[PDB]
Order: sequence, then structure tokens, then C-alpha cells
Amino acid sequence: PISPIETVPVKLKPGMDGPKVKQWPLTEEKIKALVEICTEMEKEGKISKIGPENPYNTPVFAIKKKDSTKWRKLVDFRELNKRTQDFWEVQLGIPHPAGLKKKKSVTVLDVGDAYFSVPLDEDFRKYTAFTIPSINNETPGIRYQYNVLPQGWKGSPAIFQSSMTKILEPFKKQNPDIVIYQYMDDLYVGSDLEIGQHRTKIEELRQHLLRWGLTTPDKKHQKEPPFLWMGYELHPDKWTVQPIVLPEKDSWTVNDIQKLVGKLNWASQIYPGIKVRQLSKLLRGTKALTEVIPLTEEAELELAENREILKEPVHGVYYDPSKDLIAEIQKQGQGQWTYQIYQEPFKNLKTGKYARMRGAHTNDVKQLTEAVQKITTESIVIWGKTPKFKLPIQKETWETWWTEYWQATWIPEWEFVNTPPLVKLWYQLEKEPIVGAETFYVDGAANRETKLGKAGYVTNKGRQKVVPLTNTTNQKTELQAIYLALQDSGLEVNIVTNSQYALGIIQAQPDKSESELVNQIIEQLIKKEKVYLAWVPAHKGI
Amino acid sequence: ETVPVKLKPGMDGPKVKQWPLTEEKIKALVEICTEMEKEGKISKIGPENPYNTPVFAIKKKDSTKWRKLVDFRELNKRTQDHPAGLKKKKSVTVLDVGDAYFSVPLDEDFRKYTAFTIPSINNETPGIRYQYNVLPQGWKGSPAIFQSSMTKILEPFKKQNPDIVIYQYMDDLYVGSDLEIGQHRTKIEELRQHLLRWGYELHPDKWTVQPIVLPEKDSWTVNDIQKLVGKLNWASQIYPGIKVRQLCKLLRGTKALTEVIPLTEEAELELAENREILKEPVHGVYYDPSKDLIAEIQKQGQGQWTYQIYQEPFKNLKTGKYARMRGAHTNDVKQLTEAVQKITTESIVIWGKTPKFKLPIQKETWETWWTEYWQATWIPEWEFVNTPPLVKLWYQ
DNA sequence: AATTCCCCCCCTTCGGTGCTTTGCACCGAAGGGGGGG
Ligand SMILES: Nc1ncnc2c1ncn2[C@H]1C[C@H](O)[C@@H](COP(=O)(O)CP(=O)(O)OP(=O)(O)O)O1
Ligand SMILES: [Mg+2]
Ligand SMILES: [Mg+2]
Repeated sequence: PISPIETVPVKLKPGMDGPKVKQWPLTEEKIKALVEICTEMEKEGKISKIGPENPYNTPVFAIKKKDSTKWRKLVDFRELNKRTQDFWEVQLGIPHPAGLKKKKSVTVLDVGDAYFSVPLDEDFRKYTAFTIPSINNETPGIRYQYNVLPQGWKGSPAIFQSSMTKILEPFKKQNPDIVIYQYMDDLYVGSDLEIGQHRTKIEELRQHLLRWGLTTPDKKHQKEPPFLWMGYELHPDKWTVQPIVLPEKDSWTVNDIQKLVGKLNWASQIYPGIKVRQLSKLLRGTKALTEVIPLTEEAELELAENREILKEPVHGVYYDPSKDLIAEIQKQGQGQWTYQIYQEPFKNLKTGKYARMRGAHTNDVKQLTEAVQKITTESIVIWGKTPKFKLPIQKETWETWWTEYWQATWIPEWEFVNTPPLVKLWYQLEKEPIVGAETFYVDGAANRETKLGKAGYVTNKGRQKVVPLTNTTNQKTELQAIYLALQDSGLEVNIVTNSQYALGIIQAQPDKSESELVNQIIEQLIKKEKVYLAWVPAHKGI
Repeated sequence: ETVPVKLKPGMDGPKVKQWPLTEEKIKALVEICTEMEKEGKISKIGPENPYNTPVFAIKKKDSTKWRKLVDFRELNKRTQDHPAGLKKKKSVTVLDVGDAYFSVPLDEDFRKYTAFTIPSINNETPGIRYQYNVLPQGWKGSPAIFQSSMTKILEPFKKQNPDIVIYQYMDDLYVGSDLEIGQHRTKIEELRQHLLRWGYELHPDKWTVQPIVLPEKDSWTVNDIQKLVGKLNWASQIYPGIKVRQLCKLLRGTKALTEVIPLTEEAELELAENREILKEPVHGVYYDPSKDLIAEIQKQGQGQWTYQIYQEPFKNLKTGKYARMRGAHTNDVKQLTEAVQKITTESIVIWGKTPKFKLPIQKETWETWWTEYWQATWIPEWEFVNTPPLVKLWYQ
């Protein structure tokens, strides 16, 4: 039926009118399916026939549901969506099974014909006018307007989510011990009651929903485990993802690589060690989605590793609020990190990765801090509390970094775990000049017309060099001058630069850069035993 | 009574996403908002309202009670529009008078602009939306609609005690006296009682400017002279008159950084003259009420932070230090939050305007952890600096 | 050339902003995938 719920008042944007978009030609199978759907909808009062008094139209079409025997009628409301008032979305995220607590009795319910059970604002119905084109043209089209929430309109999801919340509020208030996860029309219902009492409560909930015009057909009412909920299979003690199929293709295109990367990112929520950086690097530079991309050796090795990971059967566990959350982080190399959130050893609540590359130049400590922040925010989302971190960084290393860093940085309660590779800073800059070491005064110049530049240095002992550079900028010439200074020195060196770009990068202790001049300097700085770098105001007589 | 509030011309309204919250914060928000809706202060709304401002909860110092706070900075910016003796008082107590605010109904054409969303743990349910029916805590037009009632609960004390200077900013009453503390702390109790029937001590004088200081040493090396020349050249932008033209002559030619350079008589003279120039205060800076205040913070290590409040570059209205000797809270984020709150409080005391902060922190770390240590009812505008300072030893 | 909507995530690209070393670094929005209904 249709909900007796109050309609949400909806208006158009100021100064705008309703859509007047013509119906595009439609496949005769699609036309017949739409005709039958519209006949049933009009018999049920969900759509209403309209005549010449309505000057609006919007194209309709149909797709195939997961039922593959029923059709989903959709309306291309893009013009109406652009001319519709703005909404605020109430769905702020996706529920996760790792955030679920253990329940003795579980029932999954799907509300049937969800959108079409919620009435639409009467003043807005005229803008939802559509036309079902006749089979083989000839006859004029049957023109309808929506009396309920249409699929394709940008206001339908939020309105349905508010209506479902309002409908569920009385039952939840009168049954506070029952847990109800509400995602659109999908309802997970968990309780600690006996199976008979739980089924009685489920029948009570179904009766409450039917009074508001929401049906809960037995076809999609799950009573026994495993429960298919939100893309997961829920068992009484463990949860798993629904089977994730990785293509076994021998020729890969850009779109196929994107699909595989997305599927591996999805699988990384429970499967440990999933890496996608090598495959994702194949997407840079490319253009057409149909362009075949030859898989490199590194990409093939990551794909084989991910496949080897995904053949074993893994499962998550349900949250235990009495025990403590522990997130352990591991370095995967090349800026990739894995992490496992668990409360008991070898029983993961959830798994994940962090591989975002922020900044042109960075080190492992900064990336570990970023990963810790990401895991912290994800844990606050899922369980509402920050976990205890097991980080592969020594307390001395973190102390040195955060005391000697010019930014405010922090990591929540964490303990060091001795699992290599360990996070460490690969070089340190001397706080004072080194006595007995050659002092290099370096500089880099570049006129911004011809893009030609000079990198030079002189030492206190008389040595000098003046390498010329092509297609470089002032910044790049200063970095080059520092590079010469590092190359042409012993294990201990004092370098005086008149560049704050250079000193600003080199002082942040980079260990990896999206530049080969900074990356080359990094290898020279790791070899030297002591390096003092000093800025001196430039043209001053120094 | 209802004041016809309006927005600035050609401005839509706040549309800001709600950040994730902890279980304790969400539970506190749910309880507070259930009580507020039961009392009619806030009303449940749907998604047809397109506006939204962030909301969270704090626990004030020595209170053990949760307080709901709403980030109204965007609404304050979009809303269509000082006791100078306050900086010279000895004890300024801050009182929260935001509770009297929830009794004046807000204009119905403006309630939609005060929408906020409570999130759910694990996204079990869709976020619960509310709008304010009364004057909200955090909005800049709320104190502008209580002025009348305030300047009437105040008059019977603001005249009985003409010496005490009372200022009001947002939800806070800064009441500053020159009495002995035992006395100022009794008057304040009397004022509390006089606000109870009608419905944090600062010491603004123990506040000092941090001057620019040059190193004092027996022997000066080439590195020392290069650092001194750099510092003096940077300070020449702030204090014109700094010669540094003969101290740049001892650094002539290529020399080792550890080589000791004897300071010539002219160099010593110029150094003494520059020290005298740096010691005397900078003249020619005036607070322009039309312009906005900018506060820059630099981390100095060992729990030391420097800050400069200015309206134009190199024309500093204030310089200071927040020295929280890193002890138990060796949290950089906690120290930075505590420094930001202190600087905002002194900016409101001195000029009446909160400054725009240039935070020496990554944005994501701040958005993650700043609510865990915030204890003020206001929130200043802040931008995040992602560039080493180096001009960080030029302030400490 | 098949055409829809909303939500979360990751990964890549581009234009805008800020500072002033005018290039470079950084951040948000938008494009593609994944998952949910
Ligand atoms: N591709 C899509 N485009 C637009 N809207 C879409 C959508 N998939 C799901 N939705 C929205 C509308 C459905 O009413 C609602 C429920 O999603 P649903 O896919 O379970 C179908 P429903 O209409 O409830 O009926 P029934 O088949 O169970 O009898 O989710
Ligand atoms: Mg469904
Ligand atoms: Mg359904």
C-alpha cells in the first residue's frame, strides 16, 4: 500500500519552471515492461493519468533488478533535479559488520516497493509528469504523474530515509532492547531473546510497518543464518564479505583495471595485505577507458599476491564493547601500509590499508601519522572510540621527530611492536656547524625568460664549481647547488644556502620525493655522517 | 517578541557536513538534544531543509558535565551585521551566560539556518536533524538580540559598582575589577546571584609583549654573525632603522662557519644601536576596526609556542609566548588548542574581535583531535600553514 | 550511446589559492571504479 505518512513539502528553485524534456525512443521490450508496470502502479494509485493541463514531461526508462524477473522503472529527472530545491542528506555513512555486537537472534527484513509506498508532495506531482511511448509509435503516449516517490529524483532517498525513521521511531522507543540497523528499506534486527520471543517481536515489527503502508514480503525475510546484509554474510559468531570475484582476464583495459582496483579496495576491508599501488599506477597517463594496458611485472606480482590472499577464507568478528580495540599497523613499502583492528589476537574485527600520497616530499613518519589519523577516524565512525595502536616505530624515533618538527603532531595511545620493517628517520641535520668540515657556500640562479640556469658553490678551502643547467628554474637550480655540495664533500659537510625553498624541503627530513633532484639529495644525505645546512640572507655582502 | 533577522545580501546560508563523533560525545548530544526538544528549544526537521552546521560536545574544565556546542562560524559570516579599560584591569572573570540565551524565540524565517545533524554510531540509523526555535549558543546574532535584556539585568550592578567593567562576547561575560581577589571573587558571586534571581580568572595586566632579542656572546663565529645578520635583516622589515650594513662586512669573503671573527668597534657600536632599537617598542601601528585580526603561531619546542597578532604584515599589534612546559600533556595538539584558546581570549579582551589563526598543524590532525581539548564556547576562524617557518627563531 | 537518485570509500587529474624564491606546493572538486539501497 501507500504510507499514510505526511508528505515532505518540496519546492522548485526560485525563478525556475518544471522540466519539458521529450521522451527518447525506447525498446519495445522496455515499452511493454513499462506499460505493465505503469498499469499496475495506476491500479494501485501510485501514478495518476494526466491530460493537456500538464505542460511538463521527463524521459522514462527501465533497468533490470537483481531479481532479473522484475523491472526497475527509472525517470531521467536530471532537469527537474537541477531545478529542484536543495536537500540535506541524512545518510552520513555505511554500517559495518565489525561494529555489530553479538546477538542470539537475528532477522534481516527488506521493505517491499519502498519508494512507491511513500506519497509525494501534491504540489510537486505536476513536475513528475512522464509519458510512456506507444509500441511502434502511431498512437499518442499515455501521460502519467507520480503520486509517490519516484526512482531517479534527487529528493526521493532523503525523504524515504526520514519517513522510515519516523515510522520506526515508535517501535524503537517501545522496544529499546532490540537493535535495529536501518539502511534505506533494509532492516537488520538483533536481539538476545529466545528464538520464539524474537520471532514474536519480528511479527510485531512487521505488523507495525504494515500499518504505515510498508509491506515486508516473506520472499526477502531472512530467518536463518547466514544472513545477507549490506554486502556481507553474517553468521552467529563470524562475518564475512559476500564472495568477491576477481576477473581472470589475460588482456586488461583501463576500465577493467579500475574495476579490479575498486574490487581489491573493497576486499581490503577484511582480507589482509591487499596491495593496489602497482595496479593503480597503470591508470596514470591513460585516457580512454577501452585502452588495453599491458600489465607490468610489478603489477602482475601485486595481482598474484592479492589473488593468493583472496583464496583463503577469512572472516571478521563482532564488536565486544567490554574489551579493548587494538589496531596494528605494518609497513608494506613504497608508501603502502596495512592495518588490522582486533580485540583478541588472530581474530580481526576488520582490516584495511593506507596508501595515499600526500605532499611532494614526505617520510615514513609523516605517512604513519596520516595512517594513524585515518584509522582513528574510521574507528570513531564504526565503534565510536579510538583504538590502541601497535606501531612499528620506536618511541625514541617518534620522540625525536615530534620534538624536532616545526608542526604540531601527535599519535594516540600506542605501543611499539618489533615487526620489521621499522619506521625510522634516515638522516639528521646538525643543529650546530661542524668543526673541521669543509664549508660549502652554494647558490642557484635562473633567468625566467630562457629557462637556463646556473648551480654553483665555493668552499672555504678554495674549491669551486659552476655547473650549467638547461630547462631548470631558480628553485631547481638551488636544489642542484645543494646536490653539488653534497656530492663534492666528505662524510661531514657544512652547507650555506641562500634558498628557503631548498632548506624548507631538506629540513623536513624527506625520505621519498615526487622529484629525482630531491630523491638524489636524499640518498646523499643518508650516506654522509653529519650535515649542517644554513640559510644566509642572499645579496647582503655575505 | 521576534527580531526580523536577515542574512548578508546575496548569501545563501551554512551548508557544512557533520564530522564523526565518539560514542560518549554522541550519547551526550542525544541526551542534551532530547532534553532540548522536550523543552521546545529545538525541533526535529526533515531533509527539505538544505542548511546544516556542525555540532559536537565538550566537557568544560572542572565541570564533569557535557555541553553541546555548535560551529556557527559560517552562519556568523553570512549574517548581515570596545571597553578599552578592560585590558588594564587586574582580575577578569569569564562567566557563561549562554543559558539565559535559550528563552528568546528566534525569528521563524531564520530557524532553518540553524539546522544541525546528530550522527549515529556505526551509521545504524540516519542522522537526526534539528533546528533551533530559540536564540542558539554560538551564533553572533544571538548576543545582538539579548543586548536589551542583558543591559537590564546588568544595570542594577553595572551602576551600583561603576568601577567593575563588564564586556560581553558571544556567550561569555568578561567582568573585570581592580579589587583584591578575595573581594573580586565575592562581587562575582554577588553578580551570579543577581543573574540567578533575574533568571576562570584572567590577569590582563600580568600580560607581557615578547621583544626581539639578539644573542649575547663573548666571541662571534661566522655562523653566529650570519644568523645575526639574517635576524636583523628580517627585523628591519618590522623596525626600519636597523642598519646591519657593517655587520655584513665582517662576513666578507669565503670563511669557515666555525672561524671566530673579532667584532670591530663599528660592528659593536651598530650591534648596540640595533639592540637599543629592538628594545624600544615599535611605533606606528594602530588597531583598525575595519580590518580583521590575524594570529600566527610558531612551535618552538619543549612546550613553547610563539604568537603574533597583526592586521597588516610586519606591523604587529601583539607578540607573546604560550609556555606550557611539556609535562603530562606532551600532546602537541592539546598544547596548540590551549594556545589558540588563550590567544583568542586575549584578543577578545584587548580588541573585542577574535583573530583568524594560521595554525602550524596538518588540517586532518586538527579536525581529528581539536574537539577533544576545546573548552571554549566560541570557535575562531583558522587556516592551516603547510610551509616551514625558519622565521621561527626570529621570535624565540 | 545510453541515458536515473542518494550515501560511504579509493585513486587520478585539474584549476584555484597563497605566497613573491613565479614556480611550487597544497587542497578541494570532479572523473573513474568498488560497495550499499
Ligand atoms: N538503481 C536505483 N535507482 C534508484 N533508486 C534505487 C535504485 N536501487 C535502489 N533504489 C532505491 C529505490 C527503491 O525503492 C529502494 C529499495 O531498493 P530495492 O532495490 O530493494 C527495490 P523496492 O522499490 O523496495 O522494491 P522491491 O523490489 O523490494 O519490491 O531503493
Ligand atoms: Mg533491497
Ligand atoms: Mg525493498
